[PDB]
Amino acid sequence: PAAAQRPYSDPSDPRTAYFDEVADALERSLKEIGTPYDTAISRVVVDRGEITFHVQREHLLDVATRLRDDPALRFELCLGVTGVHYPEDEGNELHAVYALRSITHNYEIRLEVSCPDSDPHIPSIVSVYPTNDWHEREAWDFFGIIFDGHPALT
Ligand SMILES: [Co+2]
Repeated sequence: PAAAQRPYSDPSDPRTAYFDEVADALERSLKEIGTPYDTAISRVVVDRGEITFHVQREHLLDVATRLRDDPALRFELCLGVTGVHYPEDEGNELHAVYALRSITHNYEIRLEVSCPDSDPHIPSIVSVYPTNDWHEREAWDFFGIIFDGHPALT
């Protein structure tokens, strides 16, 4: 899907109300720890009332940490990663989709990290969200995405 254009929030779809605010807050958190938003997030997509931040694997662990700990984000719930494979998407054929939810601020977003079949590694985020352990494990079983740092790999 094509890159969403600002504003991500749309008046006629309440479901998107907080998208621009969440996006801003995420840019701010990463600047604060010395990471340009554009270097960490490659693309934002808005489809059927859901926002997806396409995150670079290199920076997934930091983004996740910032999403959980920053008071302006506070995503406590990690619904569980899901794998998706695109044979025609050369160099980025293995994707992982993470639905996250913030009860505090009443937000919902998705992260989406990809990696090539030639180097199928995405960092585990069990350190941040323990719940994600089995989901990463299942993503590995079916797709072959190696979740570096996963408890089972020590
Ligand atoms: Co493949």
